[PDB]
Amino acid sequence: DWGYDDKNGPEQWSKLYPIANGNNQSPVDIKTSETKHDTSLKPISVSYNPATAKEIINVGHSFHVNFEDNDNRSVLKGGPFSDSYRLFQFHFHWGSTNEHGSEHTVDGVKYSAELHVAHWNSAKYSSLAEAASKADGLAVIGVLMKVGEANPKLQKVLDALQAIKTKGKRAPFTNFDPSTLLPSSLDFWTYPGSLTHPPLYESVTWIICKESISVSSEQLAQFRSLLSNVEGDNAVPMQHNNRPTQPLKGRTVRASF
Ligand SMILES: Cc1ccc(CNC(=O)Nc2cc(S(N)(=O)=O)ccc2O)cc1
Ligand SMILES: [Zn+2]
Repeated sequence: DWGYDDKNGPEQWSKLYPIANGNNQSPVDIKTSETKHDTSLKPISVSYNPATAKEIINVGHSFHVNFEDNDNRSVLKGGPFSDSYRLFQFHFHWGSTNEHGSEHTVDGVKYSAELHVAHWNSAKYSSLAEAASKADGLAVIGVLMKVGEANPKLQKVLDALQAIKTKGKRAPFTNFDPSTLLPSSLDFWTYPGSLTHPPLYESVTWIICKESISVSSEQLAQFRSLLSNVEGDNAVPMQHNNRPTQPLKGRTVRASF
């Protein structure tokens, strides 16, 4: 099936997922001279309950931190939305070296990693599964991670990785509020786009923070030292999991600032 290597990677995805060549694909390069300031954009409001943190899982190409999503204890509001969106997961993307690793780029500049905080439209839909294929179904906050000082807010996450080293391993991950990972300013860009890996549904309203957060070279190494193989097999480090930027195809990136 799909991955990030030469044979199964982003350039091959269109063979089973033709939507890969769609008109609302993500990530994109944000050109700041081509952005349109939108006065109707409200501030982003996040209110997450640390009791909704559930589990951390090695999914082979990445790792996920999942949240209980049965009620509105943890929600995203404001920005371009009238609907309340329910938190379900966060995860990261990174690259082979510090030079690249973000999915979104800003004026052609690649960052070292990217944090995704993902939510589903619980005002309109009854489940993640229902919401996932709907144009207004998902909302994902993207935060660009710039290599520099060690980020202490990443500590619980990084400390958890030793228990989920190989594909399929999972462990409880509780009492964590991922708004602690967000930058202090929530000034943002927004555009209509997609999941950045299969099944690549054009169901995401992207909220990309203007301000980066930090990550050290050694914290990035921790991500890359996760293994994509199952326990007992030859070790295959998770070297990278970022998709190349995709054509805007006439979409407008709006700015809240
Ligand atoms: C069958 C079924 C596929 C998908 C989804 C919704 N999606 C996710 O639960 N996660 C996800 C996030 C991204 S991303 N990197 O854009 O945040 C890319 C691909 C994904 O599958 C629900 C059900
Ligand atoms: Zn992602």
